[PDB]
Amino acid sequence: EQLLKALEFLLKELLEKL
Repeated sequence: EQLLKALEFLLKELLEKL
């Protein structure tokens, strides 16, 4: 659903900073 896809994208962006 949209919420899951939003979370996946946001967490991916946060992970890229590690």
